[PDB]
Amino acid sequence: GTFLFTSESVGEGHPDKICDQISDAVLDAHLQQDPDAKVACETVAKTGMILLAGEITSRAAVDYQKVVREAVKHIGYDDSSKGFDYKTCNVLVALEQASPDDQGLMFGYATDETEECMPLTIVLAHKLNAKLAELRRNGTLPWLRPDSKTQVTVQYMQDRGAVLPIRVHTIVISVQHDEEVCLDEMRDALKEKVIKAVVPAKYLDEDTIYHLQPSGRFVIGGPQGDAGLTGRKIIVDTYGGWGAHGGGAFSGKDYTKVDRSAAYAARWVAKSLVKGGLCRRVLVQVSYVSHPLSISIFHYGTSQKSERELLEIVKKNFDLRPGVIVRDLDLKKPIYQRTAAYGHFGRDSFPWEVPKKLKY
Amino acid sequence: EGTFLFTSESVGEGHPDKICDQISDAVLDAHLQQDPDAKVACETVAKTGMILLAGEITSRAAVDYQKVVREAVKHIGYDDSSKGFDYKTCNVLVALEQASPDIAQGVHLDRNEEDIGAGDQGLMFGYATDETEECMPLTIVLAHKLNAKLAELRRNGTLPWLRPDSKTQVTVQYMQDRGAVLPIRVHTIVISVQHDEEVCLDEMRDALKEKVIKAVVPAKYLDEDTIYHLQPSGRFVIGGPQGDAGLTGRKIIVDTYGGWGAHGGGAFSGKDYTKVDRSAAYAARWVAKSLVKGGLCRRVLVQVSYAIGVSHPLSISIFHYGTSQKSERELLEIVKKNFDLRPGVIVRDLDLKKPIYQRTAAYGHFGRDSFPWEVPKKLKY
Ligand SMILES: C[S@@+](CC[C@H](N)C(=O)[O-])C[C@H]1O[C@@H](n2cnc3c(N)ncnc32)[C@H](O)[C@@H]1O
Ligand SMILES: [K+]
Ligand SMILES: [Mg+2]
Ligand SMILES: [Mg+2]
Repeated sequence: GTFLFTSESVGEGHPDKICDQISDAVLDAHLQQDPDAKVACETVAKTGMILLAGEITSRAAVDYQKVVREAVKHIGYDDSSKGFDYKTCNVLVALEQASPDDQGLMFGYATDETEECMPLTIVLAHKLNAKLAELRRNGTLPWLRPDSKTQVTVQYMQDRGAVLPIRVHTIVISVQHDEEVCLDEMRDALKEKVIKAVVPAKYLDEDTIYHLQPSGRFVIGGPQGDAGLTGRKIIVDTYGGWGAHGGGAFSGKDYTKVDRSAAYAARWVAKSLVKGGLCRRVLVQVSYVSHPLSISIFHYGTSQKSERELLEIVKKNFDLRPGVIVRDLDLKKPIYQRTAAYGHFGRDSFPWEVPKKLKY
Repeated sequence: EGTFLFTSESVGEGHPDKICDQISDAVLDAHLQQDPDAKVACETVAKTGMILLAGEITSRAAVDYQKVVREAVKHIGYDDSSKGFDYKTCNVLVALEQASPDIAQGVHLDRNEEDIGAGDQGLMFGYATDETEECMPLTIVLAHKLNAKLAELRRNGTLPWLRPDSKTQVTVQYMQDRGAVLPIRVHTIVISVQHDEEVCLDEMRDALKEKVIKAVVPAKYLDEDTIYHLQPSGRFVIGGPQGDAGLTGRKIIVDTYGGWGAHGGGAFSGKDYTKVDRSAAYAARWVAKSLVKGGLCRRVLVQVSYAIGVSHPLSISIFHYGTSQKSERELLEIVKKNFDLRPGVIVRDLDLKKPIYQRTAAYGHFGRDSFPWEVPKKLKY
């Protein structure tokens, strides 16, 4: 009675994530000037090209040059030797901006297996990419480049529906590098200076499988290696394969799109229930008229209470009308670029990650 | 054990996201018809008056991209500016390069058919369920089949005022049974479809209920209380790309299990078999259907995972929702004796170098009659 489970994550310089950041950077630029701006911005990236397409209703007037190039500068693509460069890339704008003059099924999920209230597979996957970026920027590993991917397999057991992480079974890391460092040195660095500094020692053992630079070469990367598009990392963005997904992407959409804000809300509910002591693992499902059509709470058997009883607690403590959601969570503020890498869930930076006290 | 509600969505060929998925695979088919070993990774972008291709291709084939793209827009049904898009007069822009030499040395160069490494890392899921002969959730089968009937009646002349863009949503009421799910009745149906200027809504809502819903949803799930939302936002004369943006790989829940099971995040369209995103998801579906159709369980989830350059899987997991005599560990062992989930062997069993892929790009990749991953394998145990 044990099982395995896997999740991936992706660095700031991954081509799909580059577009998620540019998309949310534009949303922030518009909101900074017009709190009621309406945005649906798609980004596309390939060798030498950043392209902006979509619709916007907004009083603002945005410098898309400074917006795109500053973000590419932050990510770290600044020379042709790296495959991309913010000073010399082509910035094409096909957006349609006007002056002012949906429904769905969304999911929330939470698990008491970590402080982040998130599956250990994805938490670890995210943190490894953050560590790569941190050692690249501070000088510790100057051969590292911005494009990276990680994935983590954990061996678990059950206990009345809750999941208990036993060991890390397999870790993958592929990362774009410069032309001077050799293969042995890279695999050594990845294990000793990145993995061992990120994964708690209790999860590591002599049996753990390492696939470090498995392709054997990764000089060509970024958009030159692989075309990038907004909203192509929706599982990296959310629960790593756990829980569920209704199917909408987050980046480049404003708060009036229920796909984003109601999804955040459902995470908020799920995290509140677990941290409130009511269950150890939970799925929240909101069906969508401003009041939601239906709500069901699946606790996997980890609550003394019944599922009817939890619904009652939820209804007595929360108002999930998109209008009210937007007020309580403060979603008109320009804080969206921060969400676009390392996951929108399980970071102690955002309003929907602060649990609510439940009076019942 | 107690009833609940679930909804799935589907979209028509003329929805801007699905346009991109279809073009991507039409480009893949063009290449495979000439070179079965072509490596293709084609992304499509769609917006007011433009189709753009961006991505990577290594192929011995010669392809006329303008011809391939415009033919598919015609096939979809956009031939005039009054519909919001015209294949004769749109802008087609091409940014397609060779695949990275770094990738190729790591994956395929100097290796056997069976021993080619995975094209990328990632995770993927298979799902199946005895609630239909299709072995698919009823919510998503119905939503897809509604969009199929719409395109059928539009194309053959039965309702010639219909246009290419549409969205459907189907809500079903369910009860549990020892972990399995039992579809009882349909609670809500929602349909918007693009139409010609010259038709009235009243008449249109009537054809939708009578020629479309009634001919697709078995009568047993239809009752006095079933809520119908037909053309709920009124007239819908202009559709597709016009005033809208769309991308390849943006309808990945629609493409698969309509909210049910799980997803790993890999898009299907525009990718040849060496992308495990496609090949391994197709195989996972094959496994899951075989386990259910073999009588070994009533509902099942299957996970796999890969690392770039490595042929073998990094992990395999089976979840039966409590619907089996045998344990989950017992079911894993049966899978391991019966299947070889190396991509260089999946290609052979499912025949994945054949140019069949434009068919998969609307109305779901699963629950389809003729696709190889839907013919269940007889299992030895
Ligand atoms: C490997 S590619 C897959 C598809 C690719 N476009 C193709 O033409 O085959 C996707 C991701 O893998 C990572 N990657 C790119 N080149 C790589 C290499 N040589 N080795 C390992 N990973 C790589 C990048 O982060 C990239 O975003
Ligand atoms: K890509
Ligand atoms: Mg991608
Ligand atoms: Mg992926």
